[PDB]
Amino acid sequence: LKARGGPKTLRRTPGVEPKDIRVLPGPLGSGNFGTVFRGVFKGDQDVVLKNAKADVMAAEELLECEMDVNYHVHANAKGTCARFMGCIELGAKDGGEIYNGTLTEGLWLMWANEGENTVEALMRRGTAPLATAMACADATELGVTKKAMRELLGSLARLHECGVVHRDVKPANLIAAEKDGGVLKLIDLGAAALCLPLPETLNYYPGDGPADPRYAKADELYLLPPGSPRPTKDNAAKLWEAHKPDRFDSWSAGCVMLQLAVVGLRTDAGLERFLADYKAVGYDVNAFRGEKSGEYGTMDFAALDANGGAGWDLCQRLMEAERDARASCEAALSHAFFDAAALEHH
Amino acid sequence: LKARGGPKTLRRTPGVEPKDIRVLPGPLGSGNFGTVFRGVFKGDQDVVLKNAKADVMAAEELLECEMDVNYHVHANAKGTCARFMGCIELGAKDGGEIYNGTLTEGLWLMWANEGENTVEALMRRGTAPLATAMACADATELGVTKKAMRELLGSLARLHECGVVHRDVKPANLIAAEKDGGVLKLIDLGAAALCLPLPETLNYYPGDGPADPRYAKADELYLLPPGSPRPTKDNAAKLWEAHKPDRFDSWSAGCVMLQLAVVGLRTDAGLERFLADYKAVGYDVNAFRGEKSGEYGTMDFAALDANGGAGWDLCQRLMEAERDARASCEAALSHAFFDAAALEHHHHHH
Ligand SMILES: Nc1ncnc2c1ncn2[C@@H]1O[C@H](COP(=O)(O)OP(=O)(O)NP(=O)(O)O)[C@@H](O)[C@H]1O
Ligand SMILES: Nc1ncnc2c1ncn2[C@@H]1O[C@H](COP(=O)(O)OP(=O)(O)NP(=O)(O)O)[C@@H](O)[C@H]1O
Ligand SMILES: [Mg+2]
Ligand SMILES: [Mg+2]
Ligand SMILES: [Mg+2]
Repeated sequence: LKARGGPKTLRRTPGVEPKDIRVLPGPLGSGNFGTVFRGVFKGDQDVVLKNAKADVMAAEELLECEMDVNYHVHANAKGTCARFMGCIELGAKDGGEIYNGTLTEGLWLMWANEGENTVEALMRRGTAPLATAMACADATELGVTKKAMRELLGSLARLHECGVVHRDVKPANLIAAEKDGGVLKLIDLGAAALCLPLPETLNYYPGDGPADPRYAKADELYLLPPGSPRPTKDNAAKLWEAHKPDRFDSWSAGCVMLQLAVVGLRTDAGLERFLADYKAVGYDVNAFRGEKSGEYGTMDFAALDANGGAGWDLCQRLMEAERDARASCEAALSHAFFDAAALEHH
Repeated sequence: LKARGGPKTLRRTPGVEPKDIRVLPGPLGSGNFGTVFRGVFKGDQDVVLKNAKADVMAAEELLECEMDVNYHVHANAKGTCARFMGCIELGAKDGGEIYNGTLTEGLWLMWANEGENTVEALMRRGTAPLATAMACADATELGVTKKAMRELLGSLARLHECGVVHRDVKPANLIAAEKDGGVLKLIDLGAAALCLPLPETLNYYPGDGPADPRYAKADELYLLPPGSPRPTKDNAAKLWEAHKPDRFDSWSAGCVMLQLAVVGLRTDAGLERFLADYKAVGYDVNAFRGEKSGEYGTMDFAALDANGGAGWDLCQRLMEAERDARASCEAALSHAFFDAAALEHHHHHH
């Protein structure tokens, strides 16, 4: 007597069939657990596709969580991130080959291709191509920083409002979306947490988690401190207020601001140098300006100095050593840095 | 008063200067914590170059450990792995651009390019191309399995002998080295542990470390089990005997053998299907043959069946459910699977 076989259950999005998708060879990148490819959907829609790495422990489960968070964001924070177009799951015999333009076995996620750039790529080419991609009329460090940060903080505020902490905020995960007026959109919710029970928290736990060492505060690589109780539907709100996991994104946003504002900080080594000095002076911006900035003769901090040092003050708020002192992204959005020019004389 | 500052310090290998290295754009591969590129050294030496991923926590520390282990292996187990040519560290102003063909800021490792094809790539094209690249005269599944497993198990035995567990054994990390008669060499010591105090253990810790879930036993994703005194210079030798972390490599080598031996098992899907059934029948090879083999009518187990089922038995030894029952790579080497047949080659022998 043999065990019977049975159907395979596959996840699918209404309107999206495997036949509809052509994948383009050559990954745009590989992250911790997955690989991203360019694709064409229904003949003329430019999309991007992500699958799980076969060689990485738990990769499918990590992608499943990214999928869940993407659905949450699609429902609650439209426009903050790349437009989510759903999923497609394929079986063994029904899978093809990447180098032949067909989706291979396993779960795939799909988004609109929001643009061929990232802010990291653009800023490293220069403030000018960055401002052009952003449709930013004030093509200066100050101009791009004001526009970019208003957009990033606005989006982070909306994410946090619906319980999502992105946890991988950085220029490489921002695209200037030319089809939507150049507005910045976040990508990559692969490390994101849902910190409210809707119906349950996702990817949210005590202790250290995935982080980009350049953009996460070195002694604060957690959303919940290692001693914290595990989150439950009953304690989530208390934990949100107590441990302020959203302040993880605040620090990262401060790092983004530093790089947009100061050309010399756009390289990894540049920002790394600044942060080491910043830590050395006790996470005190005024201390850095007084004791350290003289050492940065090759750089220009004009965007941060402008208007009573408003840029520096906003960085200080986003980058306080203590979470309890660090500004929320929502609060930061109301900072003087973002004030409209008075008496413009049009 | 003003702080004086001072010079930068960069790590370098005698005889290897960044001006002599041209990097070719286009990552050969993206691993967990690093990126590999082809390069040309001194205008005519084909090399491979690896740096850390900027976006991965402690990728820096992992590349340093990979460096340390490569030095250990170069000193103690020459020929087992891709030839290690040392490191090159570049600073900020002297750092270049991959698109301009120059090494970027940070630490780089360099190895000889041992060949353009991995065993994974070859075996998937066919036993024929694989046998050719291996200089394997017996161009059958049995032939290539015998030659390849002899080489692999030999190298693993040597690595274990100097305290190194590779921890990422699979066809993708084997290259048939054209410039050394086609012999297999391991690549990628990025997950490797040095498990003895020589003078200090490296990348050796209790609990689940990194692992390719295809080539690691699903419930044995560790070298040392969460339950065991952290590795120290004093207990190292004891843990080795108690927890047998090298048996991690034994299981992986059994997986390689299965794939070399059975064409149908060369796809992820194929090997996955087998290991699931194998697991289902209690990690019992004979049970598999008895209860399941009939369901594999599309596959041909001849290489494992040959000579009283020697191949199947070696697979059983390498792939015992319990580490205490699982063969070491050294023990696996003397198995009957590797015996010359009676009067083998008699027709041309002098
Ligand atoms: N919606 C999108 N539109 C355009 N490009 C995208 C989109 N999503 C991702 N990309 C690009 O694909 C690559 C990786 O995307 P991401 O979602 O960050 O996954 P990843 O695993 O982190 N890959 P990588 O950035 O190379 O480490 C980057 O080049 C992104 O710019
Ligand atoms: N010494 C070598 N000679 C030739 N090819 C090599 C060598 N080392 C690595 N490669 C190739 O580079 C790619 C990755 O190398 P590896 O050392 O495994 O680092 P990795 O970060 O794990 N990249 P990958 O294994 O592809 O995910 C593989 O395609 C190998 O074929
Ligand atoms: Mg990313
Ligand atoms: Mg770096
Ligand atoms: Mg590898």
